[PDB]
Amino acid sequence: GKLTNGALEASNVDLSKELVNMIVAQRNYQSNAQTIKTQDQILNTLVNL
Amino acid sequence: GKLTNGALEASNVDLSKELVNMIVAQRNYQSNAQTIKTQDQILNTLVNL
Repeated sequence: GKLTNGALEASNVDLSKELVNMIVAQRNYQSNAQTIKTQDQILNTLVNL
Repeated sequence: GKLTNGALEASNVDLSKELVNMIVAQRNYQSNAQTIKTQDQILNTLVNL
């Protein structure tokens, strides 16, 4: 492509998309943590027998 | 072209057209300001979710 003098190419990250993806990633992370918690409790109740 | 002595070539700006163009540019600038305000209030919704 051609070079444009006197100008700079800014970044291409969209902040709204990033925030929404952060929300979704937080939700997935919390779900996985809940799975870990469930397995830990299962091991605990198996041990307490 | 010919040169005329004892005279000066004045400016070629028309004040009425300049004032009307200033009015139009003012309105365009304010419209862009409203666009900026819209984007500002948009990111606010996400930042406060």
